[PDB]
Amino acid sequence: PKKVLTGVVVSDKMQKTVTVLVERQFPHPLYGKVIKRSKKYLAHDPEEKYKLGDVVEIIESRPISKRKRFRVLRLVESGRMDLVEKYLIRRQNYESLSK
Amino acid sequence: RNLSALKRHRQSLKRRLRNKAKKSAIKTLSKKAIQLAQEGKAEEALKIMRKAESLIDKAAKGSTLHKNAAARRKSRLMRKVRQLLEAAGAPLIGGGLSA
Amino acid sequence: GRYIGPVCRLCRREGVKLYLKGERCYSPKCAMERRPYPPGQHGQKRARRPSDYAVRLREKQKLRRIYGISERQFRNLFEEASKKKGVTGSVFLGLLESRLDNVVYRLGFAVSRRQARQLVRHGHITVNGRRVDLPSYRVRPGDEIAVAEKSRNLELIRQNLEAMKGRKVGPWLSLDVEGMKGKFLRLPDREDLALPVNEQLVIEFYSR
Amino acid sequence: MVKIRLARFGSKHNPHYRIVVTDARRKRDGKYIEKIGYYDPRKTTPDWLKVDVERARYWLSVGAQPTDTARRLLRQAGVFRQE
RNA sequence: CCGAGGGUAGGGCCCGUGACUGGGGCGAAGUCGUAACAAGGUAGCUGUACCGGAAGGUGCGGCUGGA
RNA sequence: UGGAGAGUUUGAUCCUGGCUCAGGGUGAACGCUGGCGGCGUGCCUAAGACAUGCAAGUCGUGCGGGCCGCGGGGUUUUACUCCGUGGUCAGCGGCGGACGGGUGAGUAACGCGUGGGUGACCUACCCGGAAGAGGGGGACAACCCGGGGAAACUCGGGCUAAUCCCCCAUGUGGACCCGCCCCUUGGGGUGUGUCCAAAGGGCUUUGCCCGCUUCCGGAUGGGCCCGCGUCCCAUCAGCUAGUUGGUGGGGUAAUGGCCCACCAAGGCGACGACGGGUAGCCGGUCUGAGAGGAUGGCCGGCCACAGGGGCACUGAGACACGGGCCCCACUCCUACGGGAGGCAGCAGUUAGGAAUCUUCCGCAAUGGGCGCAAGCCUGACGGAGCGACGCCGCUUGGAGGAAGAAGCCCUUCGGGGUGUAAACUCCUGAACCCGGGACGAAACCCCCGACGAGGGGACUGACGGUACCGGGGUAAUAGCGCCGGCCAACUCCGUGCCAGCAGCCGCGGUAAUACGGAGGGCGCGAGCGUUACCCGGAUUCACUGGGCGUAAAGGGCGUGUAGGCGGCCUGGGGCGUCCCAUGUGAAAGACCACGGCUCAACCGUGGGGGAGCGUGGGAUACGCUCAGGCUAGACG
Ligand SMILES: [Mg+2]
Ligand SMILES: [Mg+2]
Ligand SMILES: [Mg+2]
Ligand SMILES: [Mg+2]
Ligand SMILES: [Mg+2]
Ligand SMILES: [Mg+2]
Ligand SMILES: [Mg+2]
Ligand SMILES: [Mg+2]
Ligand SMILES: [Mg+2]
Ligand SMILES: [Mg+2]
Ligand SMILES: [Mg+2]
Ligand SMILES: [Mg+2]
Ligand SMILES: [Mg+2]
Ligand SMILES: [Mg+2]
Ligand SMILES: [Mg+2]
Ligand SMILES: [Mg+2]
Ligand SMILES: [Mg+2]
Ligand SMILES: [Mg+2]
Ligand SMILES: [Mg+2]
Ligand SMILES: [Mg+2]
Ligand SMILES: [Mg+2]
Ligand SMILES: [Mg+2]
Ligand SMILES: [Mg+2]
Ligand SMILES: [Mg+2]
Ligand SMILES: [Mg+2]
Ligand SMILES: [Mg+2]
Ligand SMILES: [Mg+2]
Ligand SMILES: [Mg+2]
Ligand SMILES: [Mg+2]
Ligand SMILES: [Mg+2]
Ligand SMILES: [Mg+2]
Ligand SMILES: [Mg+2]
Ligand SMILES: [Mg+2]
Ligand SMILES: [Mg+2]
Ligand SMILES: [Mg+2]
Ligand SMILES: [Mg+2]
Ligand SMILES: [Mg+2]
Ligand SMILES: [Mg+2]
Ligand SMILES: [Mg+2]
Ligand SMILES: [Mg+2]
Ligand SMILES: [Mg+2]
Ligand SMILES: [Mg+2]
Ligand SMILES: [Mg+2]
Ligand SMILES: [Mg+2]
Ligand SMILES: [Mg+2]
Ligand SMILES: [Mg+2]
Ligand SMILES: [Mg+2]
Ligand SMILES: [Mg+2]
Ligand SMILES: [Mg+2]
Ligand SMILES: [Mg+2]
Ligand SMILES: [Mg+2]
Ligand SMILES: [Mg+2]
Ligand SMILES: [Mg+2]
Ligand SMILES: [Mg+2]
Ligand SMILES: [Mg+2]
Ligand SMILES: [Mg+2]
Ligand SMILES: [Mg+2]
Ligand SMILES: [Mg+2]
Ligand SMILES: [Mg+2]
Ligand SMILES: [Mg+2]
Ligand SMILES: [Mg+2]
Ligand SMILES: [Mg+2]
Ligand SMILES: [Mg+2]
Ligand SMILES: [Mg+2]
Ligand SMILES: [Mg+2]
Ligand SMILES: [Mg+2]
Ligand SMILES: [Mg+2]
Ligand SMILES: [Mg+2]
Ligand SMILES: [Mg+2]
Ligand SMILES: [Mg+2]
Ligand SMILES: [Mg+2]
Ligand SMILES: [Mg+2]
Ligand SMILES: [Mg+2]
Ligand SMILES: [Mg+2]
Ligand SMILES: [Mg+2]
Ligand SMILES: [Mg+2]
Ligand SMILES: [Mg+2]
Ligand SMILES: [Mg+2]
Ligand SMILES: [Mg+2]
Ligand SMILES: [Mg+2]
Ligand SMILES: [Mg+2]
Ligand SMILES: [Mg+2]
Ligand SMILES: [Mg+2]
Ligand SMILES: [Mg+2]
Ligand SMILES: [Mg+2]
Ligand SMILES: [Mg+2]
Ligand SMILES: [Mg+2]
Ligand SMILES: [Mg+2]
Ligand SMILES: [Mg+2]
Ligand SMILES: [Mg+2]
Ligand SMILES: [Mg+2]
Ligand SMILES: [Zn+2]
Repeated sequence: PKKVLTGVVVSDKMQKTVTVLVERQFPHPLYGKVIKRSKKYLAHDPEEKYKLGDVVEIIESRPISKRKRFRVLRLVESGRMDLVEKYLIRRQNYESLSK
Repeated sequence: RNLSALKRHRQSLKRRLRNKAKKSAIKTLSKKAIQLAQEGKAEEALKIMRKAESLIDKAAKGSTLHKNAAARRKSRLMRKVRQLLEAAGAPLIGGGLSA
Repeated sequence: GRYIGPVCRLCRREGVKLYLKGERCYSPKCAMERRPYPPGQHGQKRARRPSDYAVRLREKQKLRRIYGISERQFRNLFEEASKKKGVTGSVFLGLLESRLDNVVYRLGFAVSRRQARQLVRHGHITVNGRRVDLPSYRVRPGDEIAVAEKSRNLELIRQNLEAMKGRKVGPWLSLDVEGMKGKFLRLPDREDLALPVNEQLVIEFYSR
Repeated sequence: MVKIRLARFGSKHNPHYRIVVTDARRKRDGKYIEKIGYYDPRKTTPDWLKVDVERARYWLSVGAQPTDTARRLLRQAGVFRQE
């Protein structure tokens, strides 16, 4: 079975490519707390109807390009902009951790 | 001091000289076929394609090429000859291209 | 290995006549009945207050030097006994009394465990047909510790079993003086055993 | 080829071969594919050779060349018989 | 065309070393004061500034782990 | 079936708190001592350099020859030796050199682990089945002739054969463009077109065997990809410009920026990017009560490397340990034009080191290659040797034996101690002596059978005349540490803050149970000690399992971004969670039974966990989120 991963897209601003943000959660191997370590996967969707804010599913596909090793499968939500703003502020947290 | 893998060294130089001759003939018949079909020619530019196709499938019959590399050679030669004869070709007397 | 030699010195030093010499330790010249105080230039002085380590070490020595086991052989027996499922001391004592030299001593082919050690090491004793030259040879429950043909007519085994004509071997053992053999029936316990050893202190010695 | 062969185990002068299926490439005690049987070449137990005859027949069905002695230890287990 | 390697020029990081010097530890019952702990013989400590062989002093303020 | 504490801050106590110690362990080393045997195990550093031998070959049943040894005339001498071949010596050709073996340098990564994907693939040899193998040629070594070169070798001319290469046809089939449905990211079915095969050899002959071609499926071996785990440093905070994406190509077996053109500004980053240090990873191993910490030796899997670096060729697979080419470093030959090398194979030498061995025997076994088979090769391996390096086993005697010798050490002068310890009495007899002496090995082969299954046959042991067994036979190595407490075991003498001890506390200044010696004792014993390293103690990084007033520790305080956490009733989902059968969790180890070596170490079998992770179903309290509501929180 191919890997099937839910996630919310956070970037679509390439050609034929969306960037989906899978947020897996798993117990700590030592302390056992449930933690949400996210991860950003590039995806492929040449019809390009998944704008910045949609929530898609992702199938493990043959490599479309280097790092672009996934495909969009299906939409399960419209614009979840309140979830994409979490990451879109989490990126903007990084100008202040400079020197 | 020596070993008689030197027989294999002098076999490999021979086989290099003996399959380079049926490897570079592929590339130059490819260039002739692509160029003559690019300049609006005809059956005169498909006889070159059947020539290169016979050369490829005679190359794959030994150790010069895989079957799969032979198929890729032909699938990126004669595909290009067909989309190059798209440009006002009309192969009435057409050889390797299947109508 | 055998530690050597002087053994009524260890009949002393722990205050209990753990019999090692044999008929000497039964006869009135044990030098433990004669002098119960430990060997040494001080010896018969005030008892130094036995520490918590000291009492466990003395009684672990009471368990060891009865059987004459070298310490790492003893400790490997213990770390087999702890893995072996059972009441740990009361399987450890049965494992100690299931050595071939100790089964030959309890069977009375020899007046002492060190004489029984010479008997089994010099190829006299047979276990289940053929001779076994090992004092550390365990005896499974239900096998016949016998005397072979080259040692059946021995004067030592003859005098030993002469002494054992009518003696009482254990309920986990048997005896046969007409064929000079004995079935090791089962393993013994401390309720079966005449040990001057609280086994529990030996168990507590090894979680140091 | 996927050979059935006798991968050695056991101490010095304590040979205990293990009739097993490996590739023809791997070393003697390599990662095998299936232990089809064991063979003490000393018969120190009464049950010194045991072979799973069904999986031996399967590995012969998908192509195997059991070697000069694995042929012997399958014949003495009754694998090449037709019944 | 790419190309290991060599060169040139300039970067970054790390290390050895460098006259001398700033401190630091640590010696032998050194010299020099007596700062602290007793209301340490000016209550102490700390911020900071200035000064002073030196502990330190004083100013402004705080604190009480001072009355 | 699982958990020990102690010494030390002070006059004394309690606390916090650190240091130290008893324990186990090792690729060990070092000191003293050292008898045997088995099993393992042995250059951790210079992945520094290598003498010497071997470590990779093999096939006349693929082919043509040179070469010598049995039989000799097509002619009135072998003598175009053609033959029947009988081997060696190369050569062509095929297969194997890509496995086996070695090492830890590199690599912080899809490398590894682990679970999947390969509608994006290969897979020689092997196996199932299909369909066959008809005609032609050709040069290329050997060889001969000639030349060059010191040598390495190299070149020119002429041959010549084959399972060498090429051409033509047959095309079951397969490939490719689209003849189009269908599976639905890039297929067997398809259809015209186009392209493509092939090889013979031995033999009892109007026979099989060994080969061969193409294709489909298998099995194994992989390639590549992805989720997840993968050290330390934030006093490394920004990094990246083929970087990120597209399109069109090129290459690859295949996806991919794997590489190239054009366009687009992207990709990554406090969930630690980038940079630096270190490091092979894992099964495991050690430790631990367990969680966890450490580690990756031997054995097994995988990657990487083969003097450093790059590169392709050949081939199924290599970007190749013992193939090539180049640069660089080094060595060696040179007649100075160039050559040759590659021990991180086994053994070995040197060098560094505290330290790590034999230039051993053998393919008898198992494995690997070639061969139809005999056979050949195999420093893989099977064994042996060396080294207490570890584990395990064994011996150095046993039974007597004195109110207790001598010697020695104390002594209160009475004696006590060494101590049944000794001598001696028996008697058992390791080593040693003699004879027998393997299991390790019945396969290959030969025959019946059928040129299968089954029956019968023989030959074949390095270890090794070893183990073991049968007989005889000598009483026949014990040392090392420690004795103030922790820590078991104490007196005397010599020493006099000296000499020295030490792990911490500390002893040592003239009565030292702490130093040096003797006696005695304790511990362990062919070992005992020391060192280094690791874990435990260390609940001293605290998840189980710590704290923060004064002991080390509250941020100066607020607002607040990320985050983390979240009131009550309701309902679905089933994401966390939990459950159930599986799939994997390799073997080896660990664990448990039960067996074989005289036991044990080891080793064999069986069984069970086995965290995880995928898959399918179920559970719905709790965590989740979407929907609905409430008012106890919060705000107005
Ligand atoms: Mg692309
Ligand atoms: Mg005696
Ligand atoms: Mg314990
Ligand atoms: Mg001075
Ligand atoms: Mg003075
Ligand atoms: Mg003052
Ligand atoms: Mg003062
Ligand atoms: Mg004052
Ligand atoms: Mg004042
Ligand atoms: Mg004051
Ligand atoms: Mg000044
Ligand atoms: Mg001051
Ligand atoms: Mg002033
Ligand atoms: Mg001030
Ligand atoms: Mg105290
Ligand atoms: Mg103090
Ligand atoms: Mg105290
Ligand atoms: Mg504390
Ligand atoms: Mg412990
Ligand atoms: Mg040593
Ligand atoms: Mg070596
Ligand atoms: Mg070296
Ligand atoms: Mg080297
Ligand atoms: Mg040789
Ligand atoms: Mg050849
Ligand atoms: Mg043949
Ligand atoms: Mg090795
Ligand atoms: Mg590395
Ligand atoms: Mg990094
Ligand atoms: Mg890095
Ligand atoms: Mg990774
Ligand atoms: Mg995998
Ligand atoms: Mg081939
Ligand atoms: Mg010539
Ligand atoms: Mg044809
Ligand atoms: Mg032909
Ligand atoms: Mg696979
Ligand atoms: Mg290829
Ligand atoms: Mg492609
Ligand atoms: Mg790239
Ligand atoms: Mg680096
Ligand atoms: Mg690791
Ligand atoms: Mg612990
Ligand atoms: Mg680990
Ligand atoms: Mg290995
Ligand atoms: Mg390299
Ligand atoms: Mg090199
Ligand atoms: Mg290289
Ligand atoms: Mg190739
Ligand atoms: Mg090679
Ligand atoms: Mg290799
Ligand atoms: Mg190469
Ligand atoms: Mg010259
Ligand atoms: Mg010159
Ligand atoms: Mg030359
Ligand atoms: Mg080499
Ligand atoms: Mg073989
Ligand atoms: Mg060997
Ligand atoms: Mg040894
Ligand atoms: Mg004696
Ligand atoms: Mg005397
Ligand atoms: Mg005798
Ligand atoms: Mg005698
Ligand atoms: Mg035989
Ligand atoms: Mg053979
Ligand atoms: Mg037969
Ligand atoms: Mg033969
Ligand atoms: Mg004898
Ligand atoms: Mg004591
Ligand atoms: Mg002096
Ligand atoms: Mg000392
Ligand atoms: Mg004096
Ligand atoms: Mg004195
Ligand atoms: Mg002393
Ligand atoms: Mg520690
Ligand atoms: Mg801990
Ligand atoms: Mg906690
Ligand atoms: Mg404080
Ligand atoms: Mg404080
Ligand atoms: Mg504070
Ligand atoms: Mg601050
Ligand atoms: Mg505050
Ligand atoms: Mg707030
Ligand atoms: Mg929030
Ligand atoms: Mg759930
Ligand atoms: Mg299962
Ligand atoms: Mg297992
Ligand atoms: Mg037995
Ligand atoms: Mg075993
Ligand atoms: Mg087993
Ligand atoms: Mg779990
Ligand atoms: Zn006694």
